[PDB]
Amino acid sequence: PKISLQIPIKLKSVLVDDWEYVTKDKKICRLPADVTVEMVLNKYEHEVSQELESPGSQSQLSEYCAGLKLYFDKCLGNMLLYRLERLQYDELLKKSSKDQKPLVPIRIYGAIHLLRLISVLPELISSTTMDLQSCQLLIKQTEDFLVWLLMHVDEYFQYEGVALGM
Amino acid sequence: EETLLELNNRIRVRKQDFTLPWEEYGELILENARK
Repeated sequence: PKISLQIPIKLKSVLVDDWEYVTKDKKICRLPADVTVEMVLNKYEHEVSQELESPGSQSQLSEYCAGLKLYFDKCLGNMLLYRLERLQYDELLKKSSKDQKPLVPIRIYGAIHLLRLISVLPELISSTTMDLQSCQLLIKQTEDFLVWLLMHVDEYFQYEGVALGM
Repeated sequence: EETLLELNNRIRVRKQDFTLPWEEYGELILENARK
């Protein structure tokens, strides 16, 4: 039993370059990112909704993009950070407390952390109670987003970070 | 067919440091070492 999510090899390779830059070279992303998660998903929804005929097709894409923003805000600080990136996060969290303004991750982090989210989506789905057809739509919408991300791969893109038993 | 927005509060979030799974990325991780 595997939740099958096809991630193009080029994008898997992007995730491994990122893993090397953080966990081997010890280089964190500059924050805020120039193109936040929110801007990536705004552009995607904005383009792809122009090539959909059905009205139900447009709602499901908007509910996908909105749900993916919502889930990135929940996951980021819980499961999308390398250990090395926690200081950066704990500092952002500290600025949020002092400036009395809540931390919204989709407005700080960028495309690579969104792709980290996608890479762990199959494992999250696997333990969840949901209708099979709801899972198949979730897989379809994500693979559509992925080949759009690959289409724009040049526009957007002591030991830790490997789970040997996974 | 429920969308991700309606499934948001049912898909549990892990608390863990982020990792890449070996079965899907191991061949790329080993090639990455040889650069």
